[PDB]
Amino acid sequence: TFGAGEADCGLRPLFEKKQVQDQTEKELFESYIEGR
Amino acid sequence: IVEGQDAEVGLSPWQVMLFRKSPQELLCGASLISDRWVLTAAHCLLYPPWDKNFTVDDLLVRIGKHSRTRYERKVEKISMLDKIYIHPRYNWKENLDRDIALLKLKRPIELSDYIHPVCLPDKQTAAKLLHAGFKGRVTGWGNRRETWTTSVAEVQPSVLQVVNLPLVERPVCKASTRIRITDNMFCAGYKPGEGKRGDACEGDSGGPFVMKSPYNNRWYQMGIVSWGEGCDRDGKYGFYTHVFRLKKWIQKVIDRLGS
Ligand SMILES: Cc1ccc(S(=O)(=O)N[C@@H](Cc2ccc(C(=N)N)cc2)C(=O)N2CCCCC2)cc1
Repeated sequence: TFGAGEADCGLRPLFEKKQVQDQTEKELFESYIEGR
Repeated sequence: IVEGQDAEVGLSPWQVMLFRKSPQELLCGASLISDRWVLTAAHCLLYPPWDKNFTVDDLLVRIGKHSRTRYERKVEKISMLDKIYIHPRYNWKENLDRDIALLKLKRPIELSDYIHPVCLPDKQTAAKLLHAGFKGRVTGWGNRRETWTTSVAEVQPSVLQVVNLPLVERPVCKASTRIRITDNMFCAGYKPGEGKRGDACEGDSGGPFVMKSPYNNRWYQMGIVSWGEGCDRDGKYGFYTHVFRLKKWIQKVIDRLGS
């Protein structure tokens, strides 16, 4: 466990590592540019 | 998950599942933050009013599922717990403040495509990313609607659910609930006009609320699904443990000491 990041952490194999966004991920990325 | 859609295989690879040794039920979500430790809501273990007090030899844990129901031999790993860590300042008899527990596993667990840790938030990630209107993600396997029960209910999924939910400003959180909200909690959910709905619910407690940084493309756990007055009631918000406000304690137990 560490703060900040395990190098490997929170980077999902089937998506992050595989150059692929999941299906409901741009909903989040949208909620940021509409926020600030 | 109220207003869930089925998960893609592999979407929350940190998602662990809590289970009673005998007879066999799902009790709470939880998350794998190391090969060694599972994070969850303290109420998964000690809620006195309801005879919840779980001994270490009463629970085992499941990592890497997709099905709620059928033992997926190829992918799934079953560990028993070596030790439990509920907080000494977990206030159950008032408002569940500091509803956070930890679970040390007896095996270290072996990561797969399908079994993998989330990141714990640091200062720059909490400060940046925890604002009102940024949505984060809730997963688990529990009810798609509120229930009492009969011989069972009806409203349990096949597959891990997702919903994505806005974090709600504090005034509107404070104001939603009769109940004393601390600086250790936050609420998520859609406000009344807002077109979309969705919530955690009985079965989803313990599970992770995660947020993905556009800085480094990774996930951080910011809440733990702590509580709610019902499952997705208009006017009412979903309550969550500010993991980071409690990063103090998380590392207390993991390093044994060290502030
Ligand atoms: C102080 C409090 C507030 C609400 C409830 S509850 O019975 O309405 N709702 C349940 C079930 C639940 C859990 C999570 C949620 C959620 N995060 N949306 C909603 C409902 C609850 O909060 N818990 C967790 C605590 C143990 C009892 C079960 C009970 C206690």
